[PDB]
Amino acid sequence: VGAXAXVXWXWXWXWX
Amino acid sequence: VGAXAXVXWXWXWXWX
Repeated sequence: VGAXAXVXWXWXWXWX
Repeated sequence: VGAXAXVXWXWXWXWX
């Protein structure tokens, strides 16, 4: 959960 | 995987 890969920002889910 | 919570930086596993 956060900024990088996963849930949040960058990659995986959420935004970028 | 990254900066926030999870594997990498901040919280969960790795560094901070």
